[PDB]
Amino acid sequence: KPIEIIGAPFSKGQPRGGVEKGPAALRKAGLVEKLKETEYNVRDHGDLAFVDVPNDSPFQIVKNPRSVGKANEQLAAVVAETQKNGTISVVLGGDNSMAIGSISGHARVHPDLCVIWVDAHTDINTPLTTSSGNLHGQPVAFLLKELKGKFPDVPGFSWVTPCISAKDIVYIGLRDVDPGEHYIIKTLGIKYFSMTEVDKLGIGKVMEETFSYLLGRKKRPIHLSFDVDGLDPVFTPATGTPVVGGLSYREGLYITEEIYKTGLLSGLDIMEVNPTLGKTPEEVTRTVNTAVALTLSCFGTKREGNHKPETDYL
Amino acid sequence: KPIEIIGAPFSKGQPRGGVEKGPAALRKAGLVEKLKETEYNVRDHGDLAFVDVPNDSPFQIVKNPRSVGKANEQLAAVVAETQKNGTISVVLGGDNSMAIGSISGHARVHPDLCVIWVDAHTDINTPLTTSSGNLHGQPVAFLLKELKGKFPDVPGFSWVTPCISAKDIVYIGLRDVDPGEHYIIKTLGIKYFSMTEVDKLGIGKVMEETFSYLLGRKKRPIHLSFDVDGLDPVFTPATGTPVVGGLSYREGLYITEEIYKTGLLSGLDIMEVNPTLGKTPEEVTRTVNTAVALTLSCFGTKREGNHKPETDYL
Amino acid sequence: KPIEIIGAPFSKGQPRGGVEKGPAALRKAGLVEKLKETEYNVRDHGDLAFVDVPNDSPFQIVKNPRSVGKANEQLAAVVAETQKNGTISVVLGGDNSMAIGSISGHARVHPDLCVIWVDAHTDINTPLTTSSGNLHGQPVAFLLKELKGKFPDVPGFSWVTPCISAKDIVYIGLRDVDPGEHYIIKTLGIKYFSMTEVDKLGIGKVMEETFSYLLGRKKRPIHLSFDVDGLDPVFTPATGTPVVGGLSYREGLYITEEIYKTGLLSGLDIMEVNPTLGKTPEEVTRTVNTAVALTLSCFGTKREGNHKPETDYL
Ligand SMILES: [Mn+2]
Ligand SMILES: [Mn+2]
Ligand SMILES: [Mn+2]
Repeated sequence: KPIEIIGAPFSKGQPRGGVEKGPAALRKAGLVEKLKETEYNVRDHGDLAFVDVPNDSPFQIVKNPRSVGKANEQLAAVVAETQKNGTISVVLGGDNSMAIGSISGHARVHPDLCVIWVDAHTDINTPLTTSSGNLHGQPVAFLLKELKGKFPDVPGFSWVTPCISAKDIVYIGLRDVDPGEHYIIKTLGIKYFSMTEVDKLGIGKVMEETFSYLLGRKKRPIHLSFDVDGLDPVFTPATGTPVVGGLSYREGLYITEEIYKTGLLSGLDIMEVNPTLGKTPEEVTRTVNTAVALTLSCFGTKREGNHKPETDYL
Repeated sequence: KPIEIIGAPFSKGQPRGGVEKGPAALRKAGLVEKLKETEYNVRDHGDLAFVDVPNDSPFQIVKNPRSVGKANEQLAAVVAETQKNGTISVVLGGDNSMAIGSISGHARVHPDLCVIWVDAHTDINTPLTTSSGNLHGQPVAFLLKELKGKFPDVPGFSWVTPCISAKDIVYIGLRDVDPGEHYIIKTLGIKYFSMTEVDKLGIGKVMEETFSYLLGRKKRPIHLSFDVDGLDPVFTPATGTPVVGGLSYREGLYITEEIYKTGLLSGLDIMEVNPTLGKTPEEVTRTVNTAVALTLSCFGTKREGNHKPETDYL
Repeated sequence: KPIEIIGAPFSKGQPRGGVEKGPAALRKAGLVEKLKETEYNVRDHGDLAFVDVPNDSPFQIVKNPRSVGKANEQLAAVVAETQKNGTISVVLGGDNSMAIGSISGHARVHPDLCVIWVDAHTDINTPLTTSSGNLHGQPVAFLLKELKGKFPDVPGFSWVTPCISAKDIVYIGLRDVDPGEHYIIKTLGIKYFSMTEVDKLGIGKVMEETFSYLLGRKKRPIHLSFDVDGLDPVFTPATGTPVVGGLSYREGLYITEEIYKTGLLSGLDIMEVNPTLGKTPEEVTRTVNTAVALTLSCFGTKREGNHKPETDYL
């Protein structure tokens, strides 16, 4: 199956900028080139051009509503289009807000998808529960069917229609959840593996169960949304909300490695890589590089080594 | 149950000072404030005033006997008093020597308690086996019943009466044990989980077994003595005896998270945080902060998130 | 059984030097002294004197053929000699090329030995598959019977005779394998435990299976070839090819600890410690020290503590 890289240089989902430079940093680290060398066809769609909506008045507490909604609508169109053509979409964020566009668009072509959310956060706050109107913490609230009508309509999101139910999303790496968000995941009965579960079961058992839970009765498309802050700050320091005690570089690669095994990866999001937040040039280099590794792992690169079939090396 | 923070700014249990500043650093990092925000009532008893015993002649090899004995006696009184009033005591050390006072005072009210000792060391040297008279390495030797009369009487400890048996203490994180101490833990048949066992079983199984061993037949009060050096020096660098290959920040939090689960925590010691040993300001900040996290974890803070009951967030 | 330390200050197996200083650094860190304090007799054979072969023309792509061959031949003689006298050989490299000499010499006396290869690389490239003639990446290619005659004769290795079969070597910590090398280990059906397997099973299960696979039917001599780059660069930074996501200090000691348990250790190689590659003096100190720890672990030092038998400490 061919791959379609799509850049989403957007940051209105959070206060300070920097995230819009994410895709540039990743491309500059030779993401696309390195991708080409695998058993997958690669096409770089380029970066979407986002327009700043004038006089974007804060909807109550929610900030930059119309811009984020506009951007997400434009993305969902592009995503759905490539998906329609039978390609796997790889979105380079950008902040978590863009996960609305990515998942939606993906759903229009594959309504039976499942989402595996690797993040240190749940990002399931609604316009009513947000302690800050920052939309990077609400993407999942806009997608859940069970949350339809549980919060007022936000200017710019009229086009969005809840495309997934609680029984279709699995969180991995949770370690910074708000009281409201915890009430939500508990009440709705969502399957999650926070750091304590990973500690208790080991990354192996976690993946073993997320799969039997999601791909139990019927094998369906997997949409992996990967927030770089799911790994410990010692690995991915250049992000907006780093939290200590995260997943290790090894754990991060084991996850993507098992995702490739299933052969059901349909959509991938590499979000939150903010190049201006790195304390030193090395910190940024470390962050960008680890993101690249995670992506390559998703598409065949294994740590035991690779090699072309039918070719004799001896 | 209410909480009673007690400061033990003592350091005579080891050569160089710095440890007496531990409680100041912890309070200064907002320990008490952060504690207040949980489902527990918090009362800060302040710092005990320790008097330096004049002409404290070294008892053979043991150094500062009368001072440490005096201090520990005073502490045990205070601990026992608060315990008597039905509160959970949280002692802020101070060096490991203060563990005598804390556990004793705790025992007077709850003689059926069990001690879980998270440390990189056993600290079970007796006056006869100590390679240095430093009392921070002998606390457990003064509490064990099976060691009663195995060593001469030390000036200042006449008030002490062995309160626990080998069958009531579990060590976690051992990785720097003296030949003598190893002979003692082996001969006495004490249950311990050194680093190799943690590697072999995983922190999960470790906790699972410490519990069935201790809380097997009857559920009793748990006294947690936590030496900051139980975690790797990359996490808690500001301490007297850091040893490489220790418990991770995640393993450290998993332990305390399981302790809270039992709902049997009755006494807690946060020892050995030495602010002057940090190579850089950041190193100290890291050490103090991780201690705070461990304490909050003991009292309800979970990594999956929290939230008040009866409150509707939607 | 007595121990015989043998120094192999050689570096012609790779481009830049530094590796020849490894044995000096290790001795200087008190390796031999610390060894003496265990339940093993220690004899330091000193460092072999290697002669530089004049006009060593590059055999096609392979560089420094006659020198490495000469060096390895001389080493094999010394190894075999001490082995012959019933002693355990401990070689201090030096780059991985010297693994040919060590293993061969060892086999002449114990032809039924098994090789446990802890490394981040397979080092199984043949003169035909090497992307660089550097011989530190080909040691295992010269020892495998299944690769006999699969590549031309290299000047200087006429004395070598394949001494092990694919069913006798187990790799641990693989994470930087060339396509050719992966074709080779796959086609030949070699047992390996790359980082993904370590992540999936835990170091415990890894050792549990390497043993039943190797020491299944008959207990035979174990030859442990330990490349310092098998551990994460945060532990052993001074080496030629560090790779992120390696084994931890704990995992490294757990392995050596289980090796001692079997009581079948017959030969040990501590390779690749390059003192000039350390970014700071501390980085070198860290590297050197961790190697020393690994060695001591192999010979009885346990993290739970040790103590002499028949001696009463109470
Ligand atoms: Mn996040
Ligand atoms: Mn300690
Ligand atoms: Mn290597």
